Amino acid sequence: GSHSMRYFFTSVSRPGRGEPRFIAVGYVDDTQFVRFDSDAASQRMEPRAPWIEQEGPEYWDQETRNVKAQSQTDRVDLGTLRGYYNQSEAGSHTIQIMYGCDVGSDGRFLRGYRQDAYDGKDYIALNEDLRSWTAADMAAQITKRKWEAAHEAEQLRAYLDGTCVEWLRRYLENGKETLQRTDPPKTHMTHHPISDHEATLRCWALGFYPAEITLTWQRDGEDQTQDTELVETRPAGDGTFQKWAAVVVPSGEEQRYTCHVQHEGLPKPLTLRW
Amino acid sequence: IQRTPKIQVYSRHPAENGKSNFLNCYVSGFHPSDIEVDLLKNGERIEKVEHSDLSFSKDWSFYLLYYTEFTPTEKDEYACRVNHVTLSQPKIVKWDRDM
Amino acid sequence: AHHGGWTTK
Repeated sequence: GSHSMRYFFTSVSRPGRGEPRFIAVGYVDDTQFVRFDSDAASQRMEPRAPWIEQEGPEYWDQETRNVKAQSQTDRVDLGTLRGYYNQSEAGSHTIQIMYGCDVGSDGRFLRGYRQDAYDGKDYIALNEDLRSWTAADMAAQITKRKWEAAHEAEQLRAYLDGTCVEWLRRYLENGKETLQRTDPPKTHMTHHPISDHEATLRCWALGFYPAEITLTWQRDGEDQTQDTELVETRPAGDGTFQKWAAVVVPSGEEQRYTCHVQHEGLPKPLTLRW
Repeated sequence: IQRTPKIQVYSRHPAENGKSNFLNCYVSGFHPSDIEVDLLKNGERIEKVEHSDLSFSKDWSFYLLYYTEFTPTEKDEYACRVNHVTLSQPKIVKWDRDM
Repeated sequence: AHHGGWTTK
């Protein structure tokens, strides 16, 4: 199947309490493999997956210096964007960055991306063609003109459709024993009366990987939609994920409801009935 | 600008009294990132509690996993206490093994 | 490996 490598950056200013908090995390698919925390003691990029530990001393020196330089860049941008949006020095603000690349099962490049945010809202993003930018407002347009004149897109593209793909292929090979796995969800249903006349039917999906999954309820073929409680997909803590969906049904009519499970690790979508 | 965290309290494996397990508290969908999360046993804070590194979803909202190893007994009560700028008082979500 | 290129905003 397809795979992705993604890096996530968060810088949160804290005026009067020192330098901004900086946290960087790298992922291959849904598996974290590196991290950096400005408040941690090591002040180094640290391994978080077994297959990345074999990288040599130069790798960890290079990743530590480059991730520190990204934090210093966010430090300047936090004050610059503070002036763009006419905000005071007293408040805490956040810059978030995500970029990465996707490859196919044969390793071919599929797409690259980079998106930046300010205070949890879109700021600037690279377009699909990896040649132009889309600013979210007139303030971010100032950054766009600055990045256009500096030809930042051409530099970033050479990473996103080149260097990013090169490292993702190597990581997928080095961690083939754990990154090429697909665990199908274990499915079951539970029944919880809420009164003498109604009961909750909860449809469970446990121990699946990757996190992408679909749970839907259905009543006599007619889809249920807004009468369903759907919780966010959650990590089990061991590398797998969990999710459930519930619906309140009248007592005695449980046979009219069906749960439908969709996951790439399943040959055919499952249909459960109490 | 600010979004309140969604809190889920659950165990890694199906609960069974007497057997060691892992107690999870998953907070997601919140902004800003500053948050205080504690795991409670009979109302008292648990000391040895780890958490994942801060990351965010496509809508830029943050998510965190707090976890510790525990042995669930039918007498002990477990919960997750979350404080956030969007909350007027810390939210306590009890652990229900049916959820 | 992540990208080692930056331009301030």
